[PDB]
Amino acid sequence: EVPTWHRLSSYR
Amino acid sequence: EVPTWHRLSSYR
Amino acid sequence: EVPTWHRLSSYR
Amino acid sequence: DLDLQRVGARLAARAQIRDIRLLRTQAAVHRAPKQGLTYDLEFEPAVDADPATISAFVVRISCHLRIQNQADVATADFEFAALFDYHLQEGEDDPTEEELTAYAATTGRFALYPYIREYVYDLTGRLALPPLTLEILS
Amino acid sequence: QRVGARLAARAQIRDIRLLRTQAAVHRAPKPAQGLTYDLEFEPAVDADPATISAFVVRISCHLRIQNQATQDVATADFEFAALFDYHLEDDPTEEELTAYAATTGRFALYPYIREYVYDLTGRLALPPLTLEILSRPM
Amino acid sequence: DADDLDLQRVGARLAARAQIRDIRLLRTQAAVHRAPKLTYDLEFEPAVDADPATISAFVVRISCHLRIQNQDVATADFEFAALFDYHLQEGEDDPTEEELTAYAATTGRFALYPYIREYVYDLTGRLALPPLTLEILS
Amino acid sequence: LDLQRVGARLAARAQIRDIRLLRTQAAVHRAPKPAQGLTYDLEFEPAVDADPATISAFVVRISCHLRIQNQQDVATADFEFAALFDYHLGEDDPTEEELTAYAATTGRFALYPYIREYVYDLTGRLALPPLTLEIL
Ligand SMILES: [Ca+2]
Ligand SMILES: [Ca+2]
Ligand SMILES: [Ca+2]
Repeated sequence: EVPTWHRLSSYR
Repeated sequence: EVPTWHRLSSYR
Repeated sequence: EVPTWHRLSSYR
Repeated sequence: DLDLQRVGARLAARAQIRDIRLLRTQAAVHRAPKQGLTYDLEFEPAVDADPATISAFVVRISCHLRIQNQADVATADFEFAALFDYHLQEGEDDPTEEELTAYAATTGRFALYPYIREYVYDLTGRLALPPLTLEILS
Repeated sequence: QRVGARLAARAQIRDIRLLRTQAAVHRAPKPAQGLTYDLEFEPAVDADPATISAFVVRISCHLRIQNQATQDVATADFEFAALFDYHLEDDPTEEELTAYAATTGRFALYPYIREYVYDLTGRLALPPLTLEILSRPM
Repeated sequence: DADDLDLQRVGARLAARAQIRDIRLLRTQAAVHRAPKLTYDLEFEPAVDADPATISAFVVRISCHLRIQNQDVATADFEFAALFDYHLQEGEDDPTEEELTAYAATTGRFALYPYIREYVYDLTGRLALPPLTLEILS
Repeated sequence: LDLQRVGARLAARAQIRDIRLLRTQAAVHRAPKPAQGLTYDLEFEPAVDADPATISAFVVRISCHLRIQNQQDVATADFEFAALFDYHLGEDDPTEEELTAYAATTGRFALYPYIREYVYDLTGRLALPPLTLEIL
């Protein structure tokens, strides 16, 4: 696995 | 009109 | 020994 | 102290802290810390409540901090809010303005003070001063 | 409260530090499945009142962040310390030190613990965990 | 965008001789105005302090203005500084304003950005807003 | 110079997406005497996680070992940062040489400022004078 991630945000 | 707020959380 | 630690400065 | 404590004591029994937030802050470092340091912290309490419509209230503490050399190095002006819920017994009358202000000066203050301490310590460290740990609230 | 009132009138807070920390993210969080946490605290006091009139309150913490519905997403073990001294008249006893640590000590340190959890979880790229504001009897 | 690699050529002489000593917050102001139910805009303004005929050292400052809105909620105005030292060999000339301003816009900016990002994160938390984590600069 | 060249084809097509701390371990073992000079040793090692046949993205990890002493350790820390890069490609996959090359050069360089801010923050929390790591 390439240990990627996604960070959650309430912003745009 | 009390300036209350709610902090959002992803945790239970 | 009590594990104290000390700064150069202090506000006392 | 004890007389305000008296007056806000029914509130101490019915109320519980829900949350805190910083409402505003302003700070600058003016001059280098040299000798030993000292500080001055003045506070003013306020309370926002509407007991006829909601059984929660907000305690606000405004603060003026001055840091100095023992013989101004830095100043900060900031305000914290703490939100409280209260729960009356059936038939109990609403808190009055005087219970609310008394509580805000005493238990409100006491609840907030350790958070104020952590904020001040963080802010002073960031400004690259010796981190300040506020004295115990007597 | 009573057991530590005597030391509470004579003790002054001096500083706070992190002693140690260890943490790791093990897996992706899943808020939508349900994300939760466990936080165990262990208080301790270090003193030797016949030789020095200073003591240290330590709180050891174990944080476990978990996916529900019960898989571990991250874990941390860290410990904060608070340094106090006092001006005596009879030396404080182990009971007095323990009660003071359990009350003033614990509640002084709690905001630093909460800020650290918030900072760490942000750095690990987890949803930021903001601990609850802990109530204290006035 | 792409004008940045020219600035790396113009600051390279100084970049080869400069060394970072310290970073600090110089000032901050911030307030929450209205409820979060978000977007943001963040403006930077670099600046350099030097006087390369008294001292062989200079300071890179970056002033930040942050605005948060619902699709204003909160505003912040703060400045960070980094302190650099340099050493000139037997012949060398002093850095000019062009080399100082180019090093500031590149090495200075990239060195400061993590601190700004962390301050933003901490500040939105203390204001009880959804925590804002800025994107990584390329 | 050399690795800059080997990494440049990947460097021209890759963009940084995010940086995070993966793990940390640190302790203050002996309080520093106030204002007596502190020295540091930082060891880093880059590693790269990639599977170009499956995913056109990779993670650069820099692991760090930090020793602080008085001018016998005062404090130590062991931690690892990750940088997530995304790339766009009849061009070939990047080879393990282009990736390792990028990781020890551009990857290290993009991570280093964040390593500096973490060390500053962490040394300050340990009640040490905050350390500002030297320029890379
Ligand atoms: Ca209520
Ligand atoms: Ca110089
Ligand atoms: Ca891709």
